[PDB]
Amino acid sequence: KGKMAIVISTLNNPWFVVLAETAKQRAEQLGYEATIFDSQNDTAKESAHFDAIIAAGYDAIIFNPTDADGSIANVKRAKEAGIPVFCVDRGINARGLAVAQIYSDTSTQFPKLMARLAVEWADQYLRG
Amino acid sequence: KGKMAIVISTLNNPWFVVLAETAKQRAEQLGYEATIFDSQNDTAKESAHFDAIIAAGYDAIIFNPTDADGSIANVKRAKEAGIPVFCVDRGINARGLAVAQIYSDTSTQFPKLMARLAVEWADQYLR
Repeated sequence: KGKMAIVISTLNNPWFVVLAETAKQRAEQLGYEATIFDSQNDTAKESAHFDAIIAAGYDAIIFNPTDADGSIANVKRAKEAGIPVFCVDRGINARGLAVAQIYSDTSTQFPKLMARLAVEWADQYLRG
Repeated sequence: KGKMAIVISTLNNPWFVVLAETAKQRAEQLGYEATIFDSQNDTAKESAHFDAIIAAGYDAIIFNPTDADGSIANVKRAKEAGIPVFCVDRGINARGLAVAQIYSDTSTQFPKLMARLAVEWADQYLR
């Protein structure tokens, strides 16, 4: 129980709509309240969103960043407020391979959690 | 059911031993057969592991890479063979902070599964 903030870089691109909407739905299925914050590819809007999320005292943040400067600053602010952040994105490697990524500074000491998540992801993929 | 390959960069460090053991246990709990391949910090052995995994027809790969550049080529070969890869690792970011990473060649077009996993990570962290 608690509330999770879903911060998405945009909602005019389908990949991000699916990401934001599915994350909200899964949080609600697990017993959380969840709200989507749309940064609209704007640094100031993303920063304003973190202002409200920190003020509201959300329990966790699912964060799709708009860049690699103001966004890491916003993550730092959430950490100082004691709010864990789990970042989600997709990118293209130097050789062209596209990869979808989840990362977080919270769980580096928890190999059991990371192993279970990776296997559960593979399981959901294979069974569908 | 199915069969997953667990490719670990080394079995000479506790974090990686626990990672590999837990991945094998979780795969079995979820109804899969699982096999561990120890790369022993050797890109040649990692590549040879992917050689045998592709030939054996594994259904999924849980991948802890030895290197950043050379190991991405193994993710390509698996994708070329139609085997989905789910990578788990830890790195040091540009600000010098340790970061835990889970990533895949899947969910780059329809990220429903990755979205759910990110929320489950947060939930398990909170509980």
